[PDB]
Amino acid sequence: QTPQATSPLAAWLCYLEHLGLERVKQVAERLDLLKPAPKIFTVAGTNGKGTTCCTLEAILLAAGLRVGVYSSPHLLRYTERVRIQGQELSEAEHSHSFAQIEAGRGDISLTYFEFGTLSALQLFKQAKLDVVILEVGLGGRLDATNIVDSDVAAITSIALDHTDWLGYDRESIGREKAGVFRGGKPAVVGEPDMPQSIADVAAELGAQLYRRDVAWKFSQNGWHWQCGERQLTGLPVPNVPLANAATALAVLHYSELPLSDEAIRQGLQAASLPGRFQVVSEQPLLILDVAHNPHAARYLVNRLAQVIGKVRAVVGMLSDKDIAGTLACLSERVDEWYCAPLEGPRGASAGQLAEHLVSARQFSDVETAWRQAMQDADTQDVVIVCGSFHTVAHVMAALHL
Repeated sequence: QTPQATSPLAAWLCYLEHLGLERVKQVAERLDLLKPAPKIFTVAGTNGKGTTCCTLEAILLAAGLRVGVYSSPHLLRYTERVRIQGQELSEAEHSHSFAQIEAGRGDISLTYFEFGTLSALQLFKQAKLDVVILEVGLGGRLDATNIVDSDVAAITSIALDHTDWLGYDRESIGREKAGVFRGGKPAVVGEPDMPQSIADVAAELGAQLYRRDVAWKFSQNGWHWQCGERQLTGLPVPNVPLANAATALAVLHYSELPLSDEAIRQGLQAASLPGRFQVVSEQPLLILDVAHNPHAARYLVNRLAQVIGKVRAVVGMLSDKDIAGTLACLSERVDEWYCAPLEGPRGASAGQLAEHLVSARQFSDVETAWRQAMQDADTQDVVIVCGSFHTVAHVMAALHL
C-alpha cells in the first residue's frame, strides 16, 4: 500500500525499499526542484565527500549563510541525510516531502535514491537557503544529484571501492565522476593523482579545471592553503582530513563567495562528522571510522600511527568490497582482529573476513565483537571499529549515541 503524508517515516522507507536521468529529471521539472538555492555545490569522489561537505557547511554557516546539505548513506537515522543549518529535520517533514514527490511523479517510476534526492531538493527549496551542497550518491554522470546544475563541482578523490573487473580502473571511475562538471563553471579536483579522463571530460564539457598541485595546493603549527600567488596562512587544523578541508577551500575560492577570515577559521575549528575518525572514548582509545576500501584504510593507518599498546580492530564489511585490499592495508597497523558478520545477502560473513587474516577472532555480531575488544583492551590500547557504515552504526547503537 502507498503511505500518506501523515504516515510514519518508517512506512515511507519500507515503500521506497521495495521500489538515463530522464525520469528523475522529468519529475524535478514538474515540481520546480532544479534550483533549490541560488548557489549549488556538487561534490563527487570515492572517499572524502562527507568531510569535504561538512567543511563547506561549517564555513558557510559561520559566515551567516543559510545552508543545506544532502549526504548519504546514513548511520542511525534517515533524517541524517538532509541537514539544514547544520541540523536534522523532523521525521514528519520527511514524510510530508515524500508524499509530495509521490503525488508529483504521477506514473513515472523512480528508484529509492532518486526519490530521496527529489525529496531533499523539495525540503531545501522550501527552506529559503543561500547555498545547497549535494553529495553525489555514486559515480557522477548518471547520479540523481546530477539533475541539478551546480555553480561549482568537485571531485574529492579517486579510488577503487570494489574488486577487479574488466574496464574498471582509475580512468573509468574518473570519467563517470567528471559528469558532474558544467560548461563555464569551476571543476575542482582534489585528487592529487588525477586520471587523464577527468581532464578529457572537463575539456569536452568546457569546464574550468582547477587541480590540486596545479591550480591550488596546501601544506602543513597550523597549515597553509595556496592558490597562485595568494595564500591563507596558519589555518587551524580541523578534525577532518586536510586534503578534504583543502578541497573545500578550493570550492569556496572558485565560487567567489565573500568569506571572512573569522568564518574560515571558525568553520575549520567546527568541522567534523560522526563516524569519520571519531574518538568516542579514552583509556582505551575507542575510534569509529566508516573506512571501507584500501584508500580510506591507508588514511586510517596513517592516523593510527600518530596516536600510537595494541591496536584492536572490530571489523564488518559488505561482500562486494575489496575486502582483501582493505584488510591487507589495515593489517599494517592492526595487531588483533575481531571479525563479525553483517546481516543480509549483501553482508560478508565473519569467515569471509577471517580468510584474509591469520589470527582472527570471529563473533556472532558486531556488538559482541566490540564488547570483547573493549574487555580485552588495556588502557594503552586503541580499539578501532571500521569496515562499513553498518559496523560503525551497530556500535553507535550499542553506545546509544
